[PDB]
Amino acid sequence: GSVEKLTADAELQRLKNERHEEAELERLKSEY
Amino acid sequence: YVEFSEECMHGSGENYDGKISKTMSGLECQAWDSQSPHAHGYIPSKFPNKNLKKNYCRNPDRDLRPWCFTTDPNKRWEYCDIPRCAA
Repeated sequence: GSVEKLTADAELQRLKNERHEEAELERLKSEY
Repeated sequence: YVEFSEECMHGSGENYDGKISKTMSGLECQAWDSQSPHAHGYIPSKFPNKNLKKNYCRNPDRDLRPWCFTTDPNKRWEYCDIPRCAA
């Protein structure tokens, strides 16, 4: 459908979740 | 009387409409209306109701604490170390 789950709250969560993955990904990325 | 915005977290801190633009580490926050350096989907046009403004530490998505994007190329986002109020 659209590039959104048709609700801001869901997009909010998704982007938050995205960033949250980023943090864990960054944490995995950063050894030293 | 909202002139006194208060610099603690009330609720999730979504309603923190303070003008703190520096993060928990004191880094410079990236303006929500900017895509530099970090291209982000937090467009104030798509989340207008969240008062997503300037490079101020805001909480639109209901994170555990208000936060901000970092202007640091390495750091995508940063938390903002805001006090916590009882309510």
